[PDB]
Amino acid sequence: GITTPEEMIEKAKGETAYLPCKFTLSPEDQGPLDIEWLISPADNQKVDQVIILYSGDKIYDDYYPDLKGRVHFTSNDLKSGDASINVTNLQLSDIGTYQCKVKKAPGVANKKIHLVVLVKPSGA
Amino acid sequence: TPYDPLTLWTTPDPSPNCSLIQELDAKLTLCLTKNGSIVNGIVSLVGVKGNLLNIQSTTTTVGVHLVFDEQGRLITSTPTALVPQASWGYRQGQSVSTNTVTNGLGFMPNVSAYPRPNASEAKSQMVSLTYLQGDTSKPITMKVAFNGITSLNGYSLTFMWSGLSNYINQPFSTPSCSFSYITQE
Repeated sequence: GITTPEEMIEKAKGETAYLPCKFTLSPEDQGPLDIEWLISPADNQKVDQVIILYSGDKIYDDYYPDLKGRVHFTSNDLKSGDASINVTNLQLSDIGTYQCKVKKAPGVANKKIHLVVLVKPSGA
Repeated sequence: TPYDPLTLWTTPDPSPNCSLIQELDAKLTLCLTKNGSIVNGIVSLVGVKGNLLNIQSTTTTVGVHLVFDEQGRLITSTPTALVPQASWGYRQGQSVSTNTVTNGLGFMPNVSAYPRPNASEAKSQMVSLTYLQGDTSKPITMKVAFNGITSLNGYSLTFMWSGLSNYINQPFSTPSCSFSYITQE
């Protein structure tokens, strides 16, 4: 499963947000590894929008237009147990709940991060 | 048993698992449950990338096929929609069991009832009216063909959502659609 609970990350416009998603695999989890990150924007009604994906040993991005080029996995070895990603140059539009799904049949886990972006620094 | 031998699904919340027009551009959620000689099925399809997010003006139909071998085991190659790494098998929790399906013919459409060369026959079809987006102002039809895109000793399920012609700049998305068929075994 994923090593961290549902959390809230508060950043400032322009900064970069690090969305942690580390996981441990069980001996039973013998199926192929899939890592999907979805987002439910606060500004609109869309829910569970695909942001980035790791399937069949390949990375697939370019799903959520407004987030183009600003999302990348942080680790250079996902299989090792780290699905974390970075959202660079945060904008107020990036606010919403980001979800990390890590699957290895029969294994499945997910984590929800509520990202908040503030015009200028301070959560004081 | 850790898994349910009466259910074959893609898991409730699959990741883009089809490359219909372009790589991993769609999510196909499919669940099949065996109730004696009848399989109760619920299918749902939604575009997540490319033209499937913006139905082209000329598009009139969007469809997918699932082709199985003589043991009822899915074949992950054209024209099967689900990609090779996609989850498909017995249900185990919110995921899929890694066991191989050994009672596959219990989920396959009966070939005596739906002969391989009979896909054009009304009987090899279950057609219903439904709605794009689930929006009752956007009616569409769903046709499920049994064993029409077969092999020999093989089986198949085909899903065609038609009447899309007059729906533009809309992502392709269906409601959970029900269907059923007589089983091979």
